[PDB]
Amino acid sequence: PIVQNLQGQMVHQAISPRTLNAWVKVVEEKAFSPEVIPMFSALSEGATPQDLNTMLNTVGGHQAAMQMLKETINEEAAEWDRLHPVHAGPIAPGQMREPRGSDIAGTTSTLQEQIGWMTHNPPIPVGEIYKRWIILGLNKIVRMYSP
Amino acid sequence: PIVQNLQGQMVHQAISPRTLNAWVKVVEEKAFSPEVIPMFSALSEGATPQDLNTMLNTVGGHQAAMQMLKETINEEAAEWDRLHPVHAGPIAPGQMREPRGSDIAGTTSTLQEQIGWMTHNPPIPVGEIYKRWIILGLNKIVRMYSP
Amino acid sequence: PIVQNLQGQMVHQAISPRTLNAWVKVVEEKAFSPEVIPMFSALSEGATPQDLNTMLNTVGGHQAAMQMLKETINEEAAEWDRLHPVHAGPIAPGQMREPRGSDIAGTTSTLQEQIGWMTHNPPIPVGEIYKRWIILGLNKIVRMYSP
Amino acid sequence: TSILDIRQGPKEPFRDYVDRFYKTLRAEQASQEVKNWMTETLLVQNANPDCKTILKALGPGATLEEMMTACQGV
Amino acid sequence: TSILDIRQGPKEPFRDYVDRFYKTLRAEQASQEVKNWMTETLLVQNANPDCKTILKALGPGATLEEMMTACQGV
Amino acid sequence: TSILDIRQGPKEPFRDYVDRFYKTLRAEQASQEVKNWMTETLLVQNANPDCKTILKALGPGATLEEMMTACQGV
Repeated sequence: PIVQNLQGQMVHQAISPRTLNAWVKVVEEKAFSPEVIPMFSALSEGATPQDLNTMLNTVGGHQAAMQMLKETINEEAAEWDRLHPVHAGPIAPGQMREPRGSDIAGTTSTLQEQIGWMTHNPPIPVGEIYKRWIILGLNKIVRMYSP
Repeated sequence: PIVQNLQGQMVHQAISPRTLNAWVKVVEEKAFSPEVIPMFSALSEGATPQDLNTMLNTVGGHQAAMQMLKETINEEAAEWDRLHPVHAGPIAPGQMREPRGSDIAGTTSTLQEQIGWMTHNPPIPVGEIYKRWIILGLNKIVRMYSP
Repeated sequence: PIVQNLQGQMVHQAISPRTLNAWVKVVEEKAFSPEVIPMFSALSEGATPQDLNTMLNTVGGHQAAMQMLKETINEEAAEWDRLHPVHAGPIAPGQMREPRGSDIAGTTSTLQEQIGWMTHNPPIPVGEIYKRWIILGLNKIVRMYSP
Repeated sequence: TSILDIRQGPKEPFRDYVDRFYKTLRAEQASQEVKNWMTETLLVQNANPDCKTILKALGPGATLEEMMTACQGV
Repeated sequence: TSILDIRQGPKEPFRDYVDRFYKTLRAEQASQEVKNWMTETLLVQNANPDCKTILKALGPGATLEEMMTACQGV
Repeated sequence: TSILDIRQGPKEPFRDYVDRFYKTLRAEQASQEVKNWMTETLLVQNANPDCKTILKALGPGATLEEMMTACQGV
């Protein structure tokens, strides 16, 4: 995640193993139950896309759901690209590039790039955009997996 | 691992016992399952070759796989030496030596040497080179150990 | 152990209880298994002789092995004294004394003395000399305790 | 076990089968385009006659929630 | 137990035997060259007749994934 | 399971039923006004005859502690 250091700057720090394991354990115990979404939200505080793929990729089991989510993440990403067209002409030397759906999904962007966008002024909340897609896709799952 | 200190420099700090034990426990529980690879990747963040041999050497069980991996690590190392020949003439007093496959595998290099290469400017990512060999060798294992 | 402080000096800090307990638990669970040796090696990082006797003295059980090790430690120590004779004439006021087998085993030396030798310039690696004796004696045990 | 060996039982819910499929698909490392081909093809092909019949009625263009709710009573 | 005492059962999968071999090989401390000699030699020699037969057909130059997939049905 | 499928047993305490209701209501995502409509309507409707009778006597305007204490002996 990207956290504030004592000095008063935003720097990246790694997520903790008993945080990781707590994510694992939630999924083990409460599967598709709604409490998973606030839980997720708390444990995703200050998290990167990269950390969010890590969390999704580290799941075991419920592979039908994991595939449905993936496909929701790509749909929501396809929709990001649709709604926000690429911008006019070449990229400025003085500036950094606008993200695509795949940069938001973490796929085409690097960590330093993910830190550029979030730490820069104005900052862009690529975590929160992926977060809604995750929560939206979580609703899809919850609604389906209701019996 | 080699971590950034508060002062703003990169210094070595030892890996934690409940990190060690978490590595052990993953292997105990999920054996050759694919979730082992992102898991590995997270727990190998900022890690040295030396720490990576420590993690491999501390395995118990699955010795056929452990041998297959070793032999993959040496093959990938042999390939490093092949692709990157040694450089022209004697080593400069002002400079430090280029690594071989065995320095990447941690074998012929010392810790201070591993810290020289990574902390120096430009830095060389000998962790990430070993990491790909580990991940590649992990694919070999996963593919074989599929039933 | 003797660790580097934030200020940039080497100072002694005590070993942690859940480190101690992790040493205990390893021995409980894996007895004479080979994984004990890398495990030992990691948990002995930056350790003193004094801390190494603490670890050996805190064992319960496997007393035949513990005696075989002791006797190996004394043999290896007797051998240190043999190979390295005492030096010519009286000890200089400006200098500190050379170690014997029993100083390496921690027995005849004090902590401040163990810190003098290791922190001083050149430093002498009395941990690493005891460490080989421990590892050598660990091989003896492992080879015997194979069935 | 190979991906071709993944098949739906005569009494096995589709759901339990689809889980098995994306687990084994999870251990395939092929290009995405090939894995898309496997998805639309092999899944239905090794599906049981009763559900297979059902899935033929969904036509093409169908998505996983609709397939999964379509073969629920079977 | 000594490395010479490691042998494959008449019904034991090779796989379970190869695991036993590199565990015991893991408690041998000999030079690498000697341990290479042990690998190519002793492993096949104490392998069971049915797999032994199989391994003779792989010829020399063979690697562990190919040996391990070669004696799988045995 | 759908919200319409939530019903009170003939021997089931209302209390255990009301818990089931706001759990399933907790998995409905509808506008608040619709969820208010569901509250006053469906809860009583799928309540058992003995308690249903009781709840009819509370009249309208009733709140959950009073409903919950009203059907306690039933």
